[PDB]
Amino acid sequence: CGKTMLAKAVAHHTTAAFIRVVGSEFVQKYLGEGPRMVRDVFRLAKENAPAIIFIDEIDAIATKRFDAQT
Amino acid sequence: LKVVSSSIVDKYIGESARLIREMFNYARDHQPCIIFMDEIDAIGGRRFSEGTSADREIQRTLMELLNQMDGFDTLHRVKMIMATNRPDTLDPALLRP
Amino acid sequence: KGVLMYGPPGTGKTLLARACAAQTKATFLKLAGPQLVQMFIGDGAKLVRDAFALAKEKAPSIIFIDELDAIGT
Amino acid sequence: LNAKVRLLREELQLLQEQGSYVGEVVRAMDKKKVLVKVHPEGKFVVDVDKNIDINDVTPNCRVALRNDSYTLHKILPNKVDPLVSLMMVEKVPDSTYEMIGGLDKQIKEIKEVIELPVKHPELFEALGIAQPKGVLLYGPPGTGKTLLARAVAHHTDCTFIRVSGSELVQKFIGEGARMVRELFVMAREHAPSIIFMDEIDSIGSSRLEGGSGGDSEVQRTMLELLNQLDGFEATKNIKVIMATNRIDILDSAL
Amino acid sequence: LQSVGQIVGEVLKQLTEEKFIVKATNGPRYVVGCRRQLDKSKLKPGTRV
Amino acid sequence: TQCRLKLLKLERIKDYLLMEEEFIRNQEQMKPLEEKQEEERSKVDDLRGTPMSVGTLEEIIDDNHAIVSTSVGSEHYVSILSFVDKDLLEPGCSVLLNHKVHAVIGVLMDDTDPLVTVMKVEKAPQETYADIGGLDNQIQEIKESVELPLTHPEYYEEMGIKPPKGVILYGPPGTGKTLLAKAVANQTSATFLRVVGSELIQKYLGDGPKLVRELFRVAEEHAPSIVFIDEIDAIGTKRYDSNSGGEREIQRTMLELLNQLDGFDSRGDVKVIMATNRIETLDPALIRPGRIDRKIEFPLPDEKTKKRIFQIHTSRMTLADDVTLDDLIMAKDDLSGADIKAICTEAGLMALRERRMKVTNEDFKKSKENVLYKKQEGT
Amino acid sequence: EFLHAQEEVKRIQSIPLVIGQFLEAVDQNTAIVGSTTGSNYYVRILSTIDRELLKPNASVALHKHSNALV
Amino acid sequence: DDIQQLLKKINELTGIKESDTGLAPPALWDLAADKQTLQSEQPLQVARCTKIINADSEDPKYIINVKQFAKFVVDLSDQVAPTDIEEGMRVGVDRNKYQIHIPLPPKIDPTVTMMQVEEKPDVTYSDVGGCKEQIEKLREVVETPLLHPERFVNLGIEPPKGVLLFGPPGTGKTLCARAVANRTDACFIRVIGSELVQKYVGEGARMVRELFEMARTKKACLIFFDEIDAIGGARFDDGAGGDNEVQRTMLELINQLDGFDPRGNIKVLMATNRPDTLDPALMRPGRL
Ligand SMILES: Nc1ncnc2c1ncn2[C@@H]1O[C@H](COP(=O)(O)OP(=O)(O)OP(=O)(O)O)[C@@H](O)[C@H]1O
Ligand SMILES: Nc1ncnc2c1ncn2[C@@H]1O[C@H](COP(=O)(O)OP(=O)(O)OP(=O)(O)O)[C@@H](O)[C@H]1O
Ligand SMILES: Nc1ncnc2c1ncn2[C@@H]1O[C@H](COP(=O)(O)OP(=O)(O)OP(=O)(O)O)[C@@H](O)[C@H]1O
Ligand SMILES: Nc1ncnc2c1ncn2[C@@H]1O[C@H](COP(=O)(O)OP(=O)(O)OP(=O)(O)O)[C@@H](O)[C@H]1O
Ligand SMILES: Nc1ncnc2c1ncn2[C@@H]1O[C@H](COP(=O)(O)OP(=O)(O)O)[C@@H](O)[C@H]1O
Ligand SMILES: [Mg+2]
Ligand SMILES: [Mg+2]
Ligand SMILES: [Mg+2]
Ligand SMILES: [Mg+2]
Repeated sequence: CGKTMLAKAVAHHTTAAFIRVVGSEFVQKYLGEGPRMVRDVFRLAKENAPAIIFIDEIDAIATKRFDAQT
Repeated sequence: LKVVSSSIVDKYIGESARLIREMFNYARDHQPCIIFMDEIDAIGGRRFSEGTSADREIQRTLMELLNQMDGFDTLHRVKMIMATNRPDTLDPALLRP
Repeated sequence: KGVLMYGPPGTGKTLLARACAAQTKATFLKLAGPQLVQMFIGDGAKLVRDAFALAKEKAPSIIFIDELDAIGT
Repeated sequence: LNAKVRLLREELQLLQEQGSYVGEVVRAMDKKKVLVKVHPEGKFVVDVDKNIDINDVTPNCRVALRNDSYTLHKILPNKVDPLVSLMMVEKVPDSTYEMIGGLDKQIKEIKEVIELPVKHPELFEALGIAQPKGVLLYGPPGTGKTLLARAVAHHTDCTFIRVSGSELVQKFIGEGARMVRELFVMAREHAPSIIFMDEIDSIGSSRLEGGSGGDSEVQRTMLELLNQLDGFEATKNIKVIMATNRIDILDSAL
Repeated sequence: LQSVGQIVGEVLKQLTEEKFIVKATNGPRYVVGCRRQLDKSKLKPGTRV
Repeated sequence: TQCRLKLLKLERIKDYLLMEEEFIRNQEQMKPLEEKQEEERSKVDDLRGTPMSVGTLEEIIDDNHAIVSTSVGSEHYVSILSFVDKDLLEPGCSVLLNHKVHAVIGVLMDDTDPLVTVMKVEKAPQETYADIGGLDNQIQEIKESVELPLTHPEYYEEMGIKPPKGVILYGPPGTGKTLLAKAVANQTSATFLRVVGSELIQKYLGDGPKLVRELFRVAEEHAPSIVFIDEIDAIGTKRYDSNSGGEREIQRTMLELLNQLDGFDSRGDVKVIMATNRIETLDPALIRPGRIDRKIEFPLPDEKTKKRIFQIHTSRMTLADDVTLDDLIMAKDDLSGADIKAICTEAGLMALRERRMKVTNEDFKKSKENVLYKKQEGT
Repeated sequence: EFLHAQEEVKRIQSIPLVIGQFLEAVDQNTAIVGSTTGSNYYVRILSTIDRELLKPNASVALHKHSNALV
Repeated sequence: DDIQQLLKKINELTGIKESDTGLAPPALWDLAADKQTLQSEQPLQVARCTKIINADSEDPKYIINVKQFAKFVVDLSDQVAPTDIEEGMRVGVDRNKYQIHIPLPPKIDPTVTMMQVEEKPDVTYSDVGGCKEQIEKLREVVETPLLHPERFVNLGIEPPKGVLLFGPPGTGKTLCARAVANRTDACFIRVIGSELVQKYVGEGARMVRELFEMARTKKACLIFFDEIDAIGGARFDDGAGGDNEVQRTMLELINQLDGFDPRGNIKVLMATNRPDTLDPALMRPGRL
């Protein structure tokens, strides 16, 4: 419909910091490095206020199910 | 690039997203470029919203692929030809005009 | 490229590949259908690719897959 | 001045020990040995330094740990309890009786059912009636069924546990299958407590099918388990509240 | 047999004029120094070293 | 009598033992025997070393060597050291390896189960039989199936007949199945496990049989035990979506229960008590004679029985004088001892809205009219 | 010589350092950090450091093999 | 009081508690453990061979795949003849110089399967009635070929392998097997139908696979699949992969009693009560 359409516009006129992250960049190979990757993107947004953070897809991040054994 | 979709799927704690992310990097530099993907059905399932870890694990690499086609970082001289024998199973957002 | 053998059970499908792989002497690669289903993503894909690559190193080879019902529809 | 500068010249040598691992005490042995779980690794049974009593060690508190011999160097300051934390991952934002208004009649009734049996248990033992546990609210979504429940627990002064089953809580609590009484293990430690449901179908009639009773497990057990749960029946501090939209649907067993 | 190997990482972000912040192959990030025979303009957040 | 004629010889056995130990300590190193033993035990904490790494015993090699898995999962063919009870070395057991040498110093710890804290109960259920009113047949076969064989195991042996193995309590809801369960948990002082029939369905496939396996194992470790299964219907009627494979996975869960309830594996001294109110929906093979032996049924109470129940909950109360117990009983009909206690409880509560202690004949009218709409509404 | 000691400290800040993440104070010079090696640590803090740039969730440097927050 | 003095002094001159042993013999064990520290090859870090580069060459090489999951080219043993260690074989190596030393004890994989082995129950063949063909059929095919294998090879036949027991519940399908279980005096490995239903895709099939790997080594076993209906199914397609998991485990069981695999000499009991459900390819002679 124009989700990524409209945020793409809002990222031209925003006249502020605009930190764009891909949904899956948050995962990665090295263990524990996910949490440290998150903390970073907020401590960077914090310093550079005013800022928009825009995650393109939250389907790998906040899913409803979790297998505790894997 | 001739890419059988069953080969870019491996088991290393979210490594299978790298090849898609990578396979695209490679294309941007050497552009012009064609990426062909044979039997896209391997990593282009539906969604599920109930499956096991194996399934939530391919659902990432797909979601990844789907953002390297139309996120912000628009593609320029890159062409991609998918091929399948069952396009009823493909995620509607991968078949989206 | 390859022949299928289908029919009722016990009619002698598995008996013909036994006899085939012992009378020809070529490189005959024994593989059963449920040995390819692994719990770790893609590992079952890797074993198939390895099988065919090990058949090219030893060529001319014969890969007899038993129980194609472990990879349904 | 001499003392100060003496410290700073000596410091450069103090900064050479390889540091210290922070594990957490799992549980103590008797031989002045403690079972400690080193964060990124496995577990180690270890000696304790003499200066820290074996009585200050307590299962679940955090401990330093020497970078070589692994003795209990010093007890760290930060105890870690999940029910204290988990509840902050549900963000159910507690309010006051000043916020729920236009109910009144309802407010006064739950006070006779939850406030009195917690505060004055002597009134039911004196009257000669058993304390009530199950309390079912119900009305169209967004009429303050949760808003009141949050409050009642705030003035009574009990821990408030939103139960939802989400796997996110099961990292804080334990293992799915056995996880029922496993909740009562955390309620009992912080008793008095009000375990709280949220019977779905506050969004549709697809929550009343395809599965056939999805959140009516969190109470056909909790409640069946809450007549004969350990020796807590003597002092009954653990109530339970569920809230639907339609009172006709409940499973007849409820 | 006299050569050795060098660890491949990336330049995450230049810090001062001489200290960089590079990430290893796995994770262990470092504040590191650098050969003064390198064009400090090519090192920039993103490149491999 | 004879028992001290036995003592007079037991002591001599010990006095002799004292001769040997008292002389061989001083022959050892002119010191007490526990002081030489303590020289050794401190020296064993030199061997043992500190720290002690927990691990997993994967397999034993007869040669007093064993392949263990440290935290990392790396396996090591180590040696089984001094001061180890090799009879505490089963697979899956936690062992104490040397942090440095990696050799099993032993399983010197009481490895815990968090499933027994759920299944077992350290109860004191107030309700004893004598608080179960007027259901008296029910109160007994049970005693002949559970409590009596533990009190008087000489009757069954003298007759020459095995005691009956398991019971099913079944009837209309409310009649007193779980109340009988409370009664017998109280008394027998066997370890009393309790699992609701619903808890035998959980999200992930396959766990059904696994939870069922580990429930009996717990009850076997603690024999003599009682394993009550409250509402075994819920396994086979209500479902929850969470489970995969649907009804087929429900079956394999049941087939596991069904085996480890009879099966092949030579168990013993674990009574079983299955409550239910839908008995007609149970796989017969589950309740096959020789799997469960006695099917007590709980009919709705009579009229004179229904009066002993309504007379038992009111006993802790103070009723006003205008209360006629016999008018409120007959007023309604087809009451379960759950409905009776529900009318008593409500009315007593109406007295607590007024700040009194006399349940009046009108408190019971309001109550009886709020449990009847309760039974009439929400049906 | 107070100045000398401040010039003499420096050596501990010798490159190369291991970036880690500060977690919380303990005493008036000891804190809990977490290397990007995965582990946690309870280390001395180097005297003479802006004591309260330290808190939020700030990036810090630890001294390779001793882990001192320098 | 005096028997209590007995226990008092017993403890005063032995003393045990939450201590790992009885402490009576292990005091000398201690002095053998000081020889276990000198045992420097120990600890030995365990790995598995995967590929022998050279064998006829003067210098055999191997490719060890250890548990840190990095792979090494290594030397041969420092004494053990290089004929003993083939590829696949699990083998222990030294941790300093990854030198292969001690061949194993392979197929660790058996962890759950370990526990299926049996320790003789308490029922005998007299405690069973209806001793017609019923029990004389079964002895004939499962007990007699293991006690007197000379009379089947002199005639020149080969007795039949598997035996299916089926009947209404409570008619002695298990009893008649509790029976043969002890009197047979040959390795007895019963699996409970439901314990082969696992959580992860094709873990069930692994279970079966490991089960026969273990039974082929131990020369002459019984396997007694009790109450197979789980993993006893019958192939069928409909909808979304119904029982596709369990079904595939069965194909593995089928496949290992009839594939190419000659197989050692292991008999197999299967006691259902619902034979109507078993897959035809599981039921026909030459497997049952
Ligand atoms: N209102 C509109 N006006 C003009 N063009 C539109 C409009 N909506 C969508 N488009 C066009 O259609 C495309 C689809 O929109 P967009 O790419 O933002 O999809 P999206 O909603 O981000 O999809 P996804 O769900 O895959 O993230 C745009 O790239 C743009 O070309
Ligand atoms: N045509 C035949 N001639 C001689 N013997 C036969 C013949 N067919 C079957 N047999 C005998 O029957 C046995 C079983 O046949 P076989 O194992 O080949 O069945 P299959 O069709 O491979 O099994 P499935 O359909 O169950 O995978 C053989 O071991 C063989 O001794
Ligand atoms: N025959 C009875 N005599 C005395 N009290 C009774 C009787 N029947 C029921 N009660 C009272 O009702 C309460 C609940 O009854 P109980 O738990 O026995 O119901 P149930 O038959 O187990 O119901 P369900 O089918 O839901 O399990 C008991 O705690 C008890 O006080
Ligand atoms: N022929 C028999 N002789 C003596 N006892 C028998 C006989 N048949 C059955 N029984 C009795 O039945 C009891 C249970 O039988 P068993 O469990 O072996 O039946 P089953 O076929 O295994 O049933 P299920 O399908 O429920 O496992 C035995 O303990 C035994 O006492
Ligand atoms: N009686 C009330 N007084 C004040 N706010 C109310 C009232 N009823 C509803 N609300 C508002 O609506 C929100 C949702 O109501 P609530 O009952 O908590 O949700 P639910 O639909 O789950 O019952 C409340 O958090 C509150 O902001
Ligand atoms: Mg988009
Ligand atoms: Mg065949
Ligand atoms: Mg009940
Ligand atoms: Mg049986």
